[PDB]
Amino acid sequence: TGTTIKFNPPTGTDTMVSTNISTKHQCITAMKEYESKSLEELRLEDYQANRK
Amino acid sequence: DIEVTSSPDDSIGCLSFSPPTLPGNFLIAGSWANDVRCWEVQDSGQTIPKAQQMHTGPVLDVCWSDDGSKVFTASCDKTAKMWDLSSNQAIQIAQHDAPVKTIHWIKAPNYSCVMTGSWDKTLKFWDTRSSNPMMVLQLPERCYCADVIYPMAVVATAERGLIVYQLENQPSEFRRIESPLKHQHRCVAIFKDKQNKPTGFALGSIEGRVAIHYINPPNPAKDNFTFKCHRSNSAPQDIYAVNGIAFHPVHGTLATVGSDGRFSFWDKDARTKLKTSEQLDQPISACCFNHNGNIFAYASSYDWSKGHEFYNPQKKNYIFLRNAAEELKPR
Amino acid sequence: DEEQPMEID
Repeated sequence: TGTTIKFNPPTGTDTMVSTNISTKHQCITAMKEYESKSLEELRLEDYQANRK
Repeated sequence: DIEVTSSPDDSIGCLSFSPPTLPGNFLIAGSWANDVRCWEVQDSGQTIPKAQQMHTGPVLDVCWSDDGSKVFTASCDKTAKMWDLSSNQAIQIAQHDAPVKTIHWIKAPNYSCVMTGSWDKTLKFWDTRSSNPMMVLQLPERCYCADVIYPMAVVATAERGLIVYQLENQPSEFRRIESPLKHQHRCVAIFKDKQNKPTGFALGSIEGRVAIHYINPPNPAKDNFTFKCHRSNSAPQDIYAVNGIAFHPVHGTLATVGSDGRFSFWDKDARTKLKTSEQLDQPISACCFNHNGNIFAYASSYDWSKGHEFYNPQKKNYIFLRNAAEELKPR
Repeated sequence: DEEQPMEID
């Protein structure tokens, strides 16, 4: 409940057009711990807990 | 780009211009300071703060009534209000069991109502005068985004839900669609055909990816496609989230705003990237067009994309207006 | 800037 766990951009792989590249994902809900809630949901919880 | 005078004090989440039935142009904005604000936009770009109303929770979506006399609000206080503008009175017309994420006005040839999509996994319809919802529809998850163009409505939910509704006579489900994106749904917008009839929609995820989906294309394997966007780049490519998507009302082309602080214009028929802007000091949260497409508005605010550690309560929240409809003209 | 073709999958 809330963004209590620190942000860590998950890593991945992909191609681009024609080569192979690596990727960092700059969204907190892309991590496993926040994959079940949205950005507005996490933000709303940090507000009600006075964690601004 | 030109700023809007007296912008809200916190992050903006929604924008909405006035209908054509009103003379001139007017802009509505909702912020995480639980406030709703209005600006009269002059032809020269000068913006005049006209009125303001407040919720007890952050406002997540706003829209206008068809005749231009009302403005509807959706807040995290599980309610939704109707705001008569000539009298400057805002009363409650909607109630939910969870924050309200989407709000839309439905002008049918046989009824007219307000639709509310909330995180309580439901979808209610209000007649703006009775405390009971005239119809309640069930969603399999929390509501994340929606859009309404008669006779078609599209709603995206959590767990990558995707449902299309028919609106003739009364709203009901048309089809549940397997999502063409494999990440969290975020924003959606409906586009029309050459005969001005709704035909498909554009879906955006948090993975810098936007999907184009037609309802009944002749060859869906080649007609429906997905394209990358809002990714800043031998070296790793940063993937940012799509926070908003809207179509130009005259040229049929689309714009997109993302957590990368940039906004891009796209053509889905020719499948080409028209423009990409500079990197703003903070992500772009919302955007919309005016009634004739000559004004493109976009708000620069924090989106909680990197968590609470990256929220700076003193960075100024800006709303920008761009008088460029020809950057979206196809060739 | 100038027109570019879409990066489509």
